[PDB]
Amino acid sequence: SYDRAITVFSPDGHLFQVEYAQEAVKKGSTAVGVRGRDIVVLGVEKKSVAKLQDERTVRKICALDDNVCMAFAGLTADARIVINRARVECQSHRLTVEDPVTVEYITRYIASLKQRYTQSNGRRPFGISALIVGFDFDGTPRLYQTDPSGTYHAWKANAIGRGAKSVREFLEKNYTDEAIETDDLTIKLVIKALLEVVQSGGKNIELAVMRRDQSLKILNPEEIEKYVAEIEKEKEENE
Amino acid sequence: GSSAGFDRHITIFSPEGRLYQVEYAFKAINQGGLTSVAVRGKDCAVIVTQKKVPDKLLDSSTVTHLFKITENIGCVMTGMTADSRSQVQRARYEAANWKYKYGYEIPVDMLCKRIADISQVYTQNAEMRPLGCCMILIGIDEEQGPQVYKCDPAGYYCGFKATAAGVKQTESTSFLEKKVKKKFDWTFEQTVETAITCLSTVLSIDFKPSEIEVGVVTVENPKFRILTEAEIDAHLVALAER
Amino acid sequence: GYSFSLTTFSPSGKLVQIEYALAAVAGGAPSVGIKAANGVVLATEKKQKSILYDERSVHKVEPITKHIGLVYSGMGPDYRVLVHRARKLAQQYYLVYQEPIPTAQLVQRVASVMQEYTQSGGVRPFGVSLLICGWNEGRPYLFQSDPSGAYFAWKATAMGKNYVNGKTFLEKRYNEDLELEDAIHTAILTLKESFEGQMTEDNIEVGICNEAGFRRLTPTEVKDYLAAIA
Amino acid sequence: AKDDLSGADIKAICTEAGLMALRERRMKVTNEDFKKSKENVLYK
Amino acid sequence: SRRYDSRTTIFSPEGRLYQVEYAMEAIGHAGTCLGILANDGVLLAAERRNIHKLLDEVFFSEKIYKLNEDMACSVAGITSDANVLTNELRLIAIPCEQLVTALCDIKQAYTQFGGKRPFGVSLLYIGWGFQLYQSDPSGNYGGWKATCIGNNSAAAVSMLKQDYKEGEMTLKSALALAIKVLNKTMDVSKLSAEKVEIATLTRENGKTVIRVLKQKEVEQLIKKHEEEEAKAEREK
Amino acid sequence: NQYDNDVTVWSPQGRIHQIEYAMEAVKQGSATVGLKSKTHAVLVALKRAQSELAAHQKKILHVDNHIGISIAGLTADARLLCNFMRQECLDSRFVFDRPLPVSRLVSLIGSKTQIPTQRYGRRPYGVGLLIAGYDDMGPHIFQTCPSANYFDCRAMSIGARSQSARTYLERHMSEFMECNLNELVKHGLRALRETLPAEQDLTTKNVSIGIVGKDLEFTIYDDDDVSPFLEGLEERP
Amino acid sequence: TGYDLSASTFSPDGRVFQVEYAMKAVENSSTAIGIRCKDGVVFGVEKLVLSKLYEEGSNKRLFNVDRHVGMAVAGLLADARSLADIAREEASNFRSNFGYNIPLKHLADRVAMYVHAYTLYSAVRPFGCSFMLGSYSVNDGAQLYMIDPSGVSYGYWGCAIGKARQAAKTEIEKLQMKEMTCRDIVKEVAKIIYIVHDEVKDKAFELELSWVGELTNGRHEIVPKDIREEAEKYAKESLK
Amino acid sequence: YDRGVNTFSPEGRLFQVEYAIEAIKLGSTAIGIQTSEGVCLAVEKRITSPLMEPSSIEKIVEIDAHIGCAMSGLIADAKTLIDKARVETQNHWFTYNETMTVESVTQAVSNLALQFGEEDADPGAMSRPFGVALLFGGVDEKGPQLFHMDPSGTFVQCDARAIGSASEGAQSSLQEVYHKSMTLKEAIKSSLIILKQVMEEKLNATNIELATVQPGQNFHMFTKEELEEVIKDI
Repeated sequence: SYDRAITVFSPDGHLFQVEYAQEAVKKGSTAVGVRGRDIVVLGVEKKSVAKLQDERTVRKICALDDNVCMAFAGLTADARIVINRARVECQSHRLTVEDPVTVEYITRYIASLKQRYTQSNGRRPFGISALIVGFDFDGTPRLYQTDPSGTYHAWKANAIGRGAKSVREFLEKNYTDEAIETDDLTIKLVIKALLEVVQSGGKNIELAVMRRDQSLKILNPEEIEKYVAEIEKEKEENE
Repeated sequence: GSSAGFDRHITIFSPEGRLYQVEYAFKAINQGGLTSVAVRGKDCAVIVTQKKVPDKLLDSSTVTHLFKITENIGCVMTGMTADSRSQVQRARYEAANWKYKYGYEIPVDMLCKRIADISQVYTQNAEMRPLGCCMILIGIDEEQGPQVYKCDPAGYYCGFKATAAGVKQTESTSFLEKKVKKKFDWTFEQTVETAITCLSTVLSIDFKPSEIEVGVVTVENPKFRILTEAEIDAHLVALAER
Repeated sequence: GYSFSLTTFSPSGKLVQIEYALAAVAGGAPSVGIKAANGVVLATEKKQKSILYDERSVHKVEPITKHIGLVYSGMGPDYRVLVHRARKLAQQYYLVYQEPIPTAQLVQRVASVMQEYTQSGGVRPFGVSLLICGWNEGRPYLFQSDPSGAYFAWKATAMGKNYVNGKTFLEKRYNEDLELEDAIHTAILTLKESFEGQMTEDNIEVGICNEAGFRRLTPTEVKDYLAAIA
Repeated sequence: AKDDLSGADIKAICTEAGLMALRERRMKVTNEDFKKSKENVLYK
Repeated sequence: SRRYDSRTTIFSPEGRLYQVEYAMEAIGHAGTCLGILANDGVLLAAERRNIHKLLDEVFFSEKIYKLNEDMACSVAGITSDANVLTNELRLIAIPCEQLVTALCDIKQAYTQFGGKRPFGVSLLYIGWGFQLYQSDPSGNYGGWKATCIGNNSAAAVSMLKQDYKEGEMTLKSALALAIKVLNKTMDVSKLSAEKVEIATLTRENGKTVIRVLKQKEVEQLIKKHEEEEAKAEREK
Repeated sequence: NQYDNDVTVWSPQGRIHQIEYAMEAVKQGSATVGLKSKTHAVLVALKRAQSELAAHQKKILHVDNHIGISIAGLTADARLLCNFMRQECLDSRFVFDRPLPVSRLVSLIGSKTQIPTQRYGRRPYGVGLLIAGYDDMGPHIFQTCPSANYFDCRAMSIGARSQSARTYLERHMSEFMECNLNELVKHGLRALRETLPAEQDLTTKNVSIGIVGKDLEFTIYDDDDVSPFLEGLEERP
Repeated sequence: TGYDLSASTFSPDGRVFQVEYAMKAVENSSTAIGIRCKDGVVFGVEKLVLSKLYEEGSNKRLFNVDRHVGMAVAGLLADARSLADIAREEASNFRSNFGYNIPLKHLADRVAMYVHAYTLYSAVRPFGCSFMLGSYSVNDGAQLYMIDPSGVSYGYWGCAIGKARQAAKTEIEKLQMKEMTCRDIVKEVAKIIYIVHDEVKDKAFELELSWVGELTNGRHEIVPKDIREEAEKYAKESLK
Repeated sequence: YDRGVNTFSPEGRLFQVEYAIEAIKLGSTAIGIQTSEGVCLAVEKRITSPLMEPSSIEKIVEIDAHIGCAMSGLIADAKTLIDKARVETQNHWFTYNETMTVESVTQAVSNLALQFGEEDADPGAMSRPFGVALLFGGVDEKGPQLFHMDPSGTFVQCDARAIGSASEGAQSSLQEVYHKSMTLKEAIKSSLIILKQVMEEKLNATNIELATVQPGQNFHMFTKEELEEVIKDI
């Protein structure tokens, strides 16, 4: 058994392996999640869309359960382990409690699993950040973010990936009660957020929405293209 | 003699395909300062090595590099004394285990082949060092007759009509090579004499019957015995008178 | 024991330790294998540094089954570890299927063992290449297992010292219609170019495989083959 | 042309594209010249 | 112990896994492996680097391995590490993506814990609908319509990006595309049938047929491609 | 250097620096004084407070009804050792139904603390112990080192500035044997006073006393209960 | 240079320096001598007192690994104690399996192999203590074996371990140990230890004496105070 | 690197332990005051974005109904320590039918510190110290009690202890404001004055956490309305 301390404290008091895992998060696709009134929107930028790539396989938005879905940023192979481990726990929680998992619970389990890899022998930290969105049993929309360190916080809106700082700065200015009055405005908010870092346009945007008492709905490219026209249309009248 | 990484500190390959750590274990055979000589005759095998007792404080009866691995198999150890005892204890265990599991006495060729196999693992795993010792077994086989086998730190092993290990291994190899070229099936007396002579001519000591240990196995008595100082004196007297 | 791999990827994408293990193979005594029409011959240079060595005590061409034989070029002690593993693997095959292990199966099983020491923790790769010869389904088989664990099916190949020149010698001297006896002649000729000194019946080891199985030629038999060379 | 495209690769595409036009005794660089330009600098 | 530990499963200061990239560099020096998906089948075109004249041809295929009755894989990289993965691929077997995900979990495990070096093998998977997958030593897999791994993979993907007509491709068109892509990728100007290894997966009679094209069949494709390329020369 | 990073690396001078570095952990700890008489063996400790709003760290710990120790070094390591010696003392009661001999208990902790000092990746117990106990053989004062070497001392002082206390203990060593319990504690308090700076003095807040005798169980004295001991001793010159 | 940081690494000259460095720990300790006389073995340890605060009997370098075997140690005392219990558990297991007292030759060979086993791997360090095991029996006779950190065990007529080992060996050689008895040798062991002690250097030593012989019925025990003080007076008188 | 986790400095310092202590200085400031009327625990949430929900930043935790903890340093690391404190408590209750003393809870958690190592360890053993400092505060037989834990496993009763980025400044402020005979309402206020002076942001009822364990009463986190009542003064 490989029993070695990968993550150790630097003399300043930093866990450098955790910081390096957070550096891999900054090299991933920009994932944007906005918590609306009755909808949760997850938006992920697509890296170098190839006409020969099956878009079904490389999907950064996956459903842990019927009411919880997450989008990641970082190492794709690292994330798929976390999603599978989270998926198994969602079914274990449902078997014991006979109640669908809460977003707080599965973001706590993923964060605890991520933290365990920053303090366990022979294991390097998970190099992904998760944007977990979903709905509780009482219909409250919840949006949570985890980092490789293991810290989870609830966000009204957040961005992870390479352009997280730019999108988050954009989100802090445009996230208002009026901007999430309707589902369509909430979906436009993520597209407006992702247009700040996506250069080409809607062809590099993957959108997944989840409504209350509904399953995760991946938005087709035609539906996304319809939205970007509206934002482009609304840009003209504001000039 | 190129190096790349820890190829000098652990048993991993050098750029030219050399295990320096295993090679360094060979130099540990010369650390003891002793030379062992084994000669195989037509019906006997003799292992002879020099014994050194630097001070009268040391019990000379305990300085022995001749070890009775089995009733019919004996060995002479050269190199690090501590590592030599570990191999002897291991060799005794394998000889006993072979008798238990298989029902007949372990052949000399198979005894070192296991010891060579045991010592090879040390040359592949980096967590342990090779034993800096060389093991020379002698024994009478049921059919092959007298046998002499050396057992190196690297797991190399071979049959020998006359071998030697220690500080003067290469000088004693030349002397034995010259004698075997004469193609004489030596009797027991000649084999002891050429074993004692080989150590004597290379070291230039003119042994007394207290500076060399002689262990013999014969076809008539396939048992390993340590020659007494009186018995060694008989050969030393016979060698001198000729 | 150490639980970390001692073989790692260089920045140029090379398993540097594996290449160094192959460098030990290139320093071993030459080994030549020829797959003729009716059998396979395995030959090697079993040359000792003095007459004091008993030539028949240790054999470089060692049988694995009644129909599979090994010859190596590289480190002597490592070959014996693979010989024991090959024999153990051949048996484990035999108890379950009650049938002699096919040649291709043993090479795959043995080459898997060689690959392990290139990935396992705290161990170095075997510094030998194995030339596996066998007879299955009425067809001769010749395989080579490099230290990395890659196995190649050869019609005729040479390993060890001066293997590059021996390989080209076989290109111009090997044909698929060759017979087993002519294979032995070609094998000894292949050894002869890399050989220094004179080749006696004791300083080379020749092993053949045919329908009757694998057997190592006695020194008396090799003498008759050697006489045809000169 | 490539996901990890740098300015040096962009410039190298152009100068090679112009060199391809120079070979055919032309001043106007065609798309075929750029196509053969990418296969020269980015690949091989 | 700590002194001799290379620390394979650690993060670089920039956030990368050096052993994973160094493994991916090994695939780049390996043989070219092609994969093109069509409407009626999928093919694996693999360059053969064991092209020595004295190499016996006993195996069904050199780089293309049958995983189960429905799937086949071709490997690029360290061949010994490929044999480990192909055996485990068979033991796991099944839907195509489920098999690829299961092995990539094994491959990702060696890049996270254990202290061992990663499996320096990239695999192209084909199976039955029809689908083509690619795996990397990092454990990251992706489905493709047309992809290449190995030597000049980027060049091969570039010509696939231009000449692969999505949706409107049959086996004959895809097989022709395989020869044409392999021609530029390989340094050989002729691309004889002995240096190329093509296997096609097609559904016949409701049963999957995984077959490796014989040398006679491949020479026809190399011939047909060369006359077609000669036909384009007639235009100029 | 290269000879100080692991406890299994011998220096060319035949020394183990990691063991020696662990020995410095005791020297960073607060001073404690252990002395014994014909019938008693008391422990005097000088507790330390990180800030004046924090309690003074406990130093004398109860191991068994007849054995008590004073710690100097890593507090968590002291707890690990004390838990081991608490269990061994409890185990001896469970089997032999007798007090575990003090000399026999220190041997167990000397062998327990030697194992980490010889295997790769382990560290010495960075804690120094002053064991006071009574058994059939009389009062005992034992000093336990991170080097796993223990000393049977008649009067010992370990910690920071403990050498001044050892000077006092050496000087008045002869009168320890026949002095009563009150005089013995004052000798220890006087010895512990030598470790203090000039402006500092022994207070109820920073003094803890543990006494074990022939008919007296091991009792630890604290701020309220140390005042009956402090008032007798005169102010130092 | 990196050739001396692990016990699993050979020097280019084929020497394990980690073992040799452990030898130096023994040569930094006080001298312990043991003499095998006609009818037993007598052990003598120069036991310096590092402070007057130590009680008489602290840091005992003379152990009883069996009811018939003693042990005089030198070097790291913690390692010396650990090797004592290994000898104690080896002797205990021998009696619990074969049913008789462990021969000293086998006890020395068994403990030395345990010592040698720590000289091969980087996961453990060589023991930094050298020790002598002495035993007497009616059948086997007086035996004296010394085991070093490398794992080398030789029988001895008179041995010295410590910093004055060379000086003490010269004094032991002047003795006719094979003819004199334990009673005559305890005085000699006291004399040799006093001769090799350095008063100007580390001083204030305690004479620790132990013996096993026919006068103790093959039982290792501390020399009684009356004989120990008698030898001490003779040893002090020999210094004039 | 070459150094292991269980390596001693030439000055006798456990390198990893000293390094883990430096991690607290990057954590948020936490102030704990022990009074005769109860224990006070305050901590700054340190919001970095208006889109972050302040309620999700839980830096004061219910160890039990009679004891709570304030954490500073690496928040992710204290979850492992908090979980056992919530397991060790309810294990004392299972075996002894009584609430575990605050000192014993801190003692149990302290044993987890230094239970880290590289070799010869269990598969579940940790590899590095817990880079967090805990301020346990609760009510037991001995009345209100405040204990401070550090990554070294060293726990001590404190009358008023400040941990975090501003430990030096707040402790000095605490010494000037703490007297043994003062009310808990004074402790709530005095801790909030010190926090407002050390916080980067402007102090309000959303970026802080207040908790109290009074005798008789249970552990009580201050709500927004309760916090605004004491914030309105200073």
